[PDB]
Amino acid sequence: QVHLQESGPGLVKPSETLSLTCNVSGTLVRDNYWSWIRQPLGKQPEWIGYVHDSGDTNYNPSLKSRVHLSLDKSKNLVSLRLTGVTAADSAIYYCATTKHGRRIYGVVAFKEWFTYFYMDVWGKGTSVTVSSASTKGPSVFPLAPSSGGTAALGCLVKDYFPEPVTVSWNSGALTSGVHTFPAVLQSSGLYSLSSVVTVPSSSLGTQTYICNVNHKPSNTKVDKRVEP
Amino acid sequence: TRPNNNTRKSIHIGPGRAFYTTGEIIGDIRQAHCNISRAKWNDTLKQIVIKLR
Amino acid sequence: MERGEIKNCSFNITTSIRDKVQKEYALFYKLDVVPIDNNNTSYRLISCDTSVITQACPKISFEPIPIHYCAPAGFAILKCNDKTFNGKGPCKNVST
Amino acid sequence: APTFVSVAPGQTARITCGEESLGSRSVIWYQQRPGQAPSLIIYNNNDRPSGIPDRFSGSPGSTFGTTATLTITSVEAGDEADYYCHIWDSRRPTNWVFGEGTTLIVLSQPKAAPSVTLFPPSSEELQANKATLVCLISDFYPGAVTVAWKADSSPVKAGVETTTPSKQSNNKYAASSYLSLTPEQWKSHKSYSCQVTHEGSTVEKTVAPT
Ligand SMILES: *[C@@H]1O[C@H](CO)[C@@H](O[C@@H]2O[C@H](CO)[C@@H](O[C@@H]3O[C@H](CO[C@H]4O[C@H](CO[C@H]5O[C@H](CO)[C@@H](O)[C@H](O)[C@@H]5O)[C@@H](O)[C@H](O[C@H]5O[C@H](CO)[C@@H](O)[C@H](O)[C@@H]5O[C@H]5O[C@H](CO)[C@@H](O)[C@H](O)[C@@H]5O)[C@@H]4O)[C@@H](O)[C@H](O[C@H]4O[C@H](CO)[C@@H](O)[C@H](O)[C@@H]4O[C@H]4O[C@H](CO)[C@@H](O)[C@H](O)[C@@H]4O[C@H]4O[C@H](CO)[C@@H](O)[C@H](O)[C@@H]4O)[C@@H]3O)[C@H](O)[C@H]2NC(C)=O)[C@H](O)[C@H]1NC(C)=O
Ligand SMILES: *[C@@H]1O[C@H](CO)[C@@H](O[C@@H]2O[C@H](CO)[C@@H](O[C@@H]3O[C@H](CO[C@H]4O[C@H](CO[C@H]5O[C@H](CO)[C@@H](O)[C@H](O)[C@@H]5O)[C@@H](O)[C@H](O[C@H]5O[C@H](CO)[C@@H](O)[C@H](O)[C@@H]5O)[C@@H]4O)[C@@H](O)[C@H](O[C@H]4O[C@H](CO)[C@@H](O)[C@H](O)[C@@H]4O[C@H]4O[C@H](CO)[C@@H](O)[C@H](O)[C@@H]4O[C@H]4O[C@H](CO)[C@@H](O)[C@H](O)[C@@H]4O)[C@@H]3O)[C@H](O)[C@H]2NC(C)=O)[C@H](O)[C@H]1NC(C)=O
Ligand SMILES: *[C@@H]1O[C@H](CO)[C@@H](O[C@@H]2O[C@H](CO)[C@@H](O[C@@H]3O[C@H](CO[C@H]4O[C@H](CO[C@H]5O[C@H](CO)[C@@H](O)[C@H](O)[C@@H]5O)[C@@H](O)[C@H](O)[C@@H]4O)[C@@H](O)[C@H](O[C@H]4O[C@H](CO)[C@@H](O)[C@H](O)[C@@H]4O[C@H]4O[C@H](CO)[C@@H](O)[C@H](O)[C@@H]4O)[C@@H]3O)[C@H](O)[C@H]2NC(C)=O)[C@H](O)[C@H]1NC(C)=O
Ligand SMILES: *[C@@H]1O[C@H](CO)[C@@H](O[C@@H]2O[C@H](CO)[C@@H](O[C@@H]3O[C@H](CO[C@H]4O[C@H](CO[C@H]5O[C@H](CO)[C@@H](O)[C@H](O)[C@@H]5O)[C@@H](O)[C@H](O[C@H]5O[C@H](CO)[C@@H](O)[C@H](O)[C@@H]5O[C@H]5O[C@H](CO)[C@@H](O)[C@H](O)[C@@H]5O)[C@@H]4O)[C@@H](O)[C@H](O)[C@@H]3O)[C@H](O)[C@H]2NC(C)=O)[C@H](O)[C@H]1NC(C)=O
Ligand SMILES: *[C@@H]1O[C@H](CO)[C@@H](O[C@@H]2O[C@H](CO)[C@@H](O[C@@H]3O[C@H](CO[C@H]4O[C@H](CO[C@H]5O[C@H](CO)[C@@H](O)[C@H](O)[C@@H]5O[C@H]5O[C@H](CO)[C@@H](O)[C@H](O)[C@@H]5O)[C@@H](O)[C@H](O[C@H]5O[C@H](CO)[C@@H](O)[C@H](O)[C@@H]5O)[C@@H]4O)[C@@H](O)[C@H](O)[C@@H]3O)[C@H](O)[C@H]2NC(C)=O)[C@H](O)[C@H]1NC(C)=O
Ligand SMILES: *[C@@H]1O[C@H](CO)[C@@H](O[C@@H]2O[C@H](CO)[C@@H](O[C@@H]3O[C@H](CO)[C@@H](O)[C@H](O[C@H]4O[C@H](CO)[C@@H](O)[C@H](O)[C@@H]4O)[C@@H]3O)[C@H](O)[C@H]2NC(C)=O)[C@H](O)[C@H]1NC(C)=O
Ligand SMILES: *[C@@H]1O[C@H](CO)[C@@H](O)[C@H](O)[C@H]1NC(C)=O
Repeated sequence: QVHLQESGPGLVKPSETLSLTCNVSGTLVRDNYWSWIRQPLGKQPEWIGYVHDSGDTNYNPSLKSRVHLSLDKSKNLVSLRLTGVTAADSAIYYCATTKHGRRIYGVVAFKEWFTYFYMDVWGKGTSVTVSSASTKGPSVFPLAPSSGGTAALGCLVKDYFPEPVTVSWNSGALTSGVHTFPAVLQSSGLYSLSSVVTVPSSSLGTQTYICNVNHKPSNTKVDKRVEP
Repeated sequence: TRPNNNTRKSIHIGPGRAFYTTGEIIGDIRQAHCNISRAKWNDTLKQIVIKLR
Repeated sequence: MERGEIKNCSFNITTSIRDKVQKEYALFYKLDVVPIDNNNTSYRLISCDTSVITQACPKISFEPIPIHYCAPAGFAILKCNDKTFNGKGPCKNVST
Repeated sequence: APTFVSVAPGQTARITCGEESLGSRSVIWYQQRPGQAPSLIIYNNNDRPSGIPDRFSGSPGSTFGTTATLTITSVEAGDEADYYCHIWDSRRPTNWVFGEGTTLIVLSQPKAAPSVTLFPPSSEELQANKATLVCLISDFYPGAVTVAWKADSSPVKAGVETTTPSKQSNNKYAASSYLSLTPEQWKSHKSYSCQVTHEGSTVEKTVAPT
């Protein structure tokens, strides 16, 4: 089995350097040609640059003056560093292996071929925000499930910056009926969302239910019991 | 061969005459060349040297 | 071979008629053309200033049609019907 | 390109992309399910990696004066996505930003009425002199809905912050809405109501203080 995942800070002021990382698992970091990609909400994906162990490392022409990439044999990751960030730089940044191919159209003897890249399997995505404002952790309150054999239940997360927030029900044990709804950006520049599950009326035996909340930009961890 | 698929373009300097040129190149841009078997060619060079000697 | 062998050039010419200086764009080969002074964006045709260039009509063809030199009357053309002839010297198998 | 072709199941979709060709190109394709990393689809022009069926096929990068056309044969539900191009032309230099997100949409969906679940301000929240009502609207088609709040047969003007319907992983949509109040306003009225529109059929939940 082969896969990977990336990490980030979430928020950054206009100045300073956006530093990222990307774990690897299943295959070696040397063997592959690596490529970082960013995509704003709605807009099209934007290739940033690629890299190989040898230091063979070229970037996107536009962002070339800012971006600085690298690897590591020990930690085995893909370390991006984007300096002098801007509001425009707010996007979700993906990590991905890259496979290369020859495309000979004329005669190989005197060039007449072009070399093209394609990225076979991506990461999950890491969110980035570039705002002046500073971070707030969420205020977490549980919902009221009750008022035959059918029922529903939830948990409210609110007033924070930035996105995203993670919510897992009862330490990830419970899964069915779980429907975490998208956030809403309150007028005072703060997001807020909720999670919701459907459990039947059979729930007298103290069914331990706890919505685990994680807002990494404020390192806050909040969990709460829902009981009628 | 000249591998390029060219397009004729008549620019009329006139009165009753025009100067034709390549309007564009339909496809890839490539180099002209000439292919010959190097076996045939150098085995031919063997024919030559013995009668040169 | 990427020094600029095919070149895309512009120039103003008067048409069939003297009432139109049409800025036209055309393609040239690096050999067929030659630059002037500092290498600006400016060139001139390879022998335009020093020669008279004539566009061979496309209707004609340069195909090498074989040809025989037929001799006139009271004359004769002889042949060396040998296999290996030196080029200069006496022949043996000769014919008219 | 703000473009989106609409097709029926068991029918063919022509989703084109990129500017017109110049030299021999090699155009890699991608698929983007809502909120998910873009899975790779095709390389160079028609071959595909593991997992992609023979329904998928593309324009052979060997003709000049032709856009990149991706054909999805006998389309189904899951095929719905945002499709992109990575165009590599012989004469035109490297494309670092992808093509247009041509949005393929199927035509034969069952219309679905939502599932509203109204919730009162929790006993815990009111301890901090703050009140918030929630109306979670789940799994409905298509994704467009007008939410309306009413405090005992009376329209609620402010404190209401409704979201935009973001697409679910399935063909359905899901959106949410919040009504901020003060505890005093909350326990004042005998009830608050969350009316929601299919759109077509209005439906409401109602919650009251205890
Ligand atoms: C003077 O001398 C010089 C020097 O000797 C000589 O120069 C040569 O010029 C020619 C052209 O003038 C030039 O030919 C090109 O060669 C390209 C490269 O071909 C070779 O590599 C490929 C790829 O290798 C990788 O993948 C292999 C697996 O396939 C793997 O084995 C390799 O190890 C490597 O990993 C390889 O596939 C080729 O093998 C095919 O071709 C051989 C002939 O060269 C043939 O003997 C083989 O059997 C094999 O044929 C199969 O495939 C063809 C289709 O390609 C089928 O028709 C057959 O029935 C077999 O199934 C070579 O080893 C090659 O990419 C070029 O062809 C593409 O590009 C042109 C324009 O660029 C297009 O017009 C073509 O139609 C073709 O496009 C297809 O392929 C590309 C990419 O593969 C796709 O993007 C296209 O969409 C299209 O694919 C679509 O159509 C096909 C059907 O056509 C379909 O199968 C696909 O699924 C898809 O639907 C072009 O052929 C050559 O490189 C150059 N140099 C040398 C050293 O030869 C001059 O010609 C001489 N001049 C004169 C006057 O004599
Ligand atoms: C040597 O150097 C010289 C010096 O430059 C070179 O000379 C040039 O030679 C070329 C041809 O050899 C001439 O052609 C021009 O082509 C363009 C093509 O436009 C394309 O690009 C537009 C903008 O692209 C944007 O996006 C791309 C990425 O996608 C990006 O890379 C780019 O930077 C830019 O950001 C596109 O909008 C356009 O697409 C449009 O049409 C699509 C459908 O085809 C549609 O899907 C799109 O959504 C979009 O709507 C296209 O891809 C032409 O723009 C140009 O002239 C057109 O525009 C001017 C106004 O600026 C107008 O007055 C002209 O009449 C002409 O408009 C008609 O013709 C177009 C096709 O030629 C057509 O696309 C138009 O819609 C319009 O159509 C009308 O007429 C047709 C009948 O023809 C009719 O059926 C329609 O109903 C309608 O009435 C030229 O065509 C250059 O002009 C020329 N330049 C100079 C300075 O001389 C020479 O090439 C060099 N030599 C070599 C060998 O390279
Ligand atoms: C003027 O031009 C000529 C032409 O280029 C130059 O001389 C040429 O030199 C070539 C070597 O550089 C030589 O090629 C060798 O040919 C030998 C025999 O050729 C025939 O057989 C092979 C194999 O076919 C076999 O199989 C079929 C069935 O499939 C049978 O039916 C056959 O009967 C055979 O049994 C064919 O490929 C040929 O086309 C001919 O049909 C081959 O033995 C030889 O292969 C390797 O072995 C040789 C030793 O036995 C060795 O000398 C040669 O270098 C080869 O070595 C291999 O291994 C090394 C190491 O791994 C590797 O680096 C090599 O690349 C190679 O893979 C060759 O195929 C030409 O035959 C020969 N031509 C002529 C006309 O003489 C000459 O130099 C040049 N002169 C000047 C001044 O420039
Ligand atoms: C046939 O084919 C031709 C080639 O393809 C086509 O040529 C085009 O012709 C048009 C006109 O029809 C040109 O447009 C004009 O450009 C004028 C530019 O003049 C500049 O150069 C003058 C002399 O050159 C000096 O400077 C250059 C700079 O590169 C040096 O290389 C030279 O060696 C030399 O030193 C110069 O006199 C002129 O004046 C400016 O500077 C002086 C000095 O400071 C000022 O006092 C003056 O006021 C000028 O400055 C101010 O005015 C200009 C006005 O335009 C402002 O820009 C400037 O910022 C400032 O405010 C200047 O340096 C320009 O003056 C004209 O107004 C026209 O715009 C095209 O440039 C030319 N090229 C192409 C490719 O088109 C031709 O069109 C074509 N015809 C047909 C039939 O189609
Ligand atoms: C328009 O375009 C034309 C043609 O392209 C230009 O024409 C030139 O016009 C200038 C006008 O001044 C003439 O310049 C003269 O140069 C004399 C010194 O030249 C010596 O150095 C040259 C440097 O080139 C080296 O570097 C480049 C990259 O930087 C390499 O590509 C190149 O190959 C050279 O690399 C070798 O040398 C370096 C050390 O310099 C090593 O480190 C490398 O490892 C390489 O070994 C060099 O090119 C010259 O070579 C010439 O002379 C030798 C004999 O010595 C000959 O054997 C060569 O074949 C070649 O002809 C030379 O060593 C200078 O003294 C003099 O005053 C004058 O300035 C130039 O000669 C013109 N060239 C031609 C071909 O006509 C024109 O400039 C241009 N105009 C514009 C506006 O763009
Ligand atoms: C001096 O030079 C002359 C001129 O080159 C030369 O005479 C030539 O002799 C050859 C034969 O040695 C002749 O070739 C014949 O041409 C006739 C038609 O002209 C053909 O019919 C012949 O074909 C025969 O062979 C075929 C092979 O299968 C058969 O299919 C066919 O049925 C025939 O049997 C043959 O090709 C040639 O025509 C003459 N040339 C002239 C001008 O007469 C002469 O031999 C040389 N002498 C010396 C001493 O060098
Ligand atoms: C990457 O995985 C290693 C475990 O192999 C872990 O120690 C490290 O913290 C991970 N990196 C991130 C950014 O989570």
